[PDB]
Amino acid sequence: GGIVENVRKRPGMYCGDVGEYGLHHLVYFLLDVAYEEARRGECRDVVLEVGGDGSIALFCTSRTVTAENLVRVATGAGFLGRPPGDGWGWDSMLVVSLALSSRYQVDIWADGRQWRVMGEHGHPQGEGAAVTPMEPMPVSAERGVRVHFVPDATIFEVLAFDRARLSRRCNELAALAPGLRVSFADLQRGERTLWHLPGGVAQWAHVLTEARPQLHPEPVVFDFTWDGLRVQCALQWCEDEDSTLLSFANAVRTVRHGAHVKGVTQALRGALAKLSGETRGAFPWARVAQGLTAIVAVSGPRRQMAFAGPTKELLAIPGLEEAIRKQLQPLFIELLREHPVTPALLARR
Repeated sequence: GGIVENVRKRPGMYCGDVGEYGLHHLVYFLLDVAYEEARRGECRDVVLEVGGDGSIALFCTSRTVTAENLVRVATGAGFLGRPPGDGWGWDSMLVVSLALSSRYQVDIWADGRQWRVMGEHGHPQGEGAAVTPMEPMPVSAERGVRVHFVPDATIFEVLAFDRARLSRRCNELAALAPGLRVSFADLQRGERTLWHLPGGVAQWAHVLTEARPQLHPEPVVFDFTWDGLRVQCALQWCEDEDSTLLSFANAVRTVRHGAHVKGVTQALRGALAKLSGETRGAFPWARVAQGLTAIVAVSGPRRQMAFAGPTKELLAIPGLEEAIRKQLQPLFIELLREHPVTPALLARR
């Protein structure tokens, strides 16, 4: 109606397609909402639940969420930056997941009380009603919000979720928002997995390499902020041929990397060049990266995330690459002096 009806009219323009990719995107949009709250230090717990009936529920704890916030965002408030503002799911793709459901239920707990908004065919039914008495919060906290929905069977071509890929996205979210508790509840299996990775992408890099021969017992790690932007990085060398480079901007992957990654690789190639008394060309990235599992994640206000084009596959934030290189190059130099891996890398020229 305005926004919900616009989304329902051309669903693939908003969720990518109406096959298996777009179906899974409805869930990823919810997880992205929880990420943005966690990124801002406003969410400590996230639970994703898949039922046998093809429904999906996400619960998040909070100290700030309100029912008025949810009712507004449910009809499109804040969607695509309009208007600029703040709130749970504000400037998110939440309204797409809701618009493209045949039914939904949203519960908001706050102040010892609970409010519930029902949805049908993408639209909230009125402004909701109290739940009295209050039903138990999935994870007890000052406040919380649950969004439960069923992808609309008249819209989507397939309705079955791949549990494995949803669990993997949850694992990534725990890594990208270190300290965030993220759970995946497979109700059918009577199974629930909890990830809590206080070591972040460093802890994740260890995981990704645990069955490989690691050349050092702890990943090389950095975590710093530049101009409001947090940069987190982990590097782990093993003695094999394969190379892995995963990069993210606000916890969405940048499959063609960009300024965040180039800052790091330029800093490392440059640290090696200096240590060996050689030139950067002596250390091409293809050589340096042999046996490397590296992860580079930048995060910050959504408006500050700028890409080279509409695919959003390549990050391009002016000044970021040089800011990272300047921060990391001297740290890599000192760090690598007495690091187990350096002679081997130095011998790669």
